Amino acid sequence: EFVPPPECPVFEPSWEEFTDPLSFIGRIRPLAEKTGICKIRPPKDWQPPFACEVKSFRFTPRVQRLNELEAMRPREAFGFEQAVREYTLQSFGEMADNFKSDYFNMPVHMVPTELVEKEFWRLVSSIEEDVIVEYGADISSKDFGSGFPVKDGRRKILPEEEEYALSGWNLNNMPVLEQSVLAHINKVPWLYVGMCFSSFCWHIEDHWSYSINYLHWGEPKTWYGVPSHAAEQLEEVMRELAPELFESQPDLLHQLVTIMNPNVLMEHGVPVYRTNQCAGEFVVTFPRAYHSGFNQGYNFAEAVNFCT
Ligand SMILES: Cn1cnc(-c2nccc3c(O)nc(OCCCC(F)(F)F)nc23)c1
Ligand SMILES: [Mn+2]
Repeated sequence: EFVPPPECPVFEPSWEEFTDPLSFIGRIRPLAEKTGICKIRPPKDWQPPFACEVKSFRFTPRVQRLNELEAMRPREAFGFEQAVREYTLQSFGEMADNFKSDYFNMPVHMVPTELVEKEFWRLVSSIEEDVIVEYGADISSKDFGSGFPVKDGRRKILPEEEEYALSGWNLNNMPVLEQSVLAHINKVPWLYVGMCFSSFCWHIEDHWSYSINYLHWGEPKTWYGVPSHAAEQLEEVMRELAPELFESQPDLLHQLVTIMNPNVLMEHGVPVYRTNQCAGEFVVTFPRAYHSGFNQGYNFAEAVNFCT
């Protein structure tokens, strides 16, 4: 059965260290760049309100077949495996909790994170059991607003929430403009509504950017990270073991299907670290740090690429 990778670093900044995100990330860099990902727990009294327009939040999540890659005599009428469904935040959550409690035969919060992790990787490699989930992924914060309060006049901000609209840890206030000569000659956060087993495969960011992720609420998001010094090692293991039909694809396309059990990387000498990102916690990914993960249950995350 699956062997959990070692835990990535977790930082608990004091109020003083919490003042400036770029300064803090710069200070922790000597350790965190050696693990690829790290977790940051804000001070206990730092609790931004959830600011999305919830009544109008409607979306059609994408369908994910956990074993699609291992499952490569074509099946009868392939391409029509699942019906299309639109949800609200509420109806997706009801669907998500029902799925998970039915799958594990227990209340959703009683399922151990280690068990969901073990079962996720078993299902990904299983050809006898076909599990299909849904992921509200890559929803633009322009659509229904950010999960953070924003002083753009589209939604009311209470006085005690203004500090969150102005916080440097509000993902809308991260620097996103890369320096270039072209910038003189001449992005917003994305939202992720997860359910149990919904997942993202191994990838790095465009321009090898940093990224930061905040889990607004819900069950944890489980991460795996590889430090940038092992990027070529991971890419070589992928080339050796990925399906030949996809081996020659450019990286931007190959990264759509680069699912790989962390133990396979670890067996080939790739350092891998893990974490469970819980509600109210940040995950930072460092430049060219490969990362992948899956959701433990119904949750809501916001992410953006930033530059230093
Ligand atoms: C484009 N992109 C760049 N980085 C990511 C990413 N970075 C950190 C965390 C992520 C998380 O939690 N979820 C997803 O969901 C993406 C959907 C994937 C599917 F459905 F196609 F398989 N992406 C995350 C996405
Ligand atoms: Mn990413």
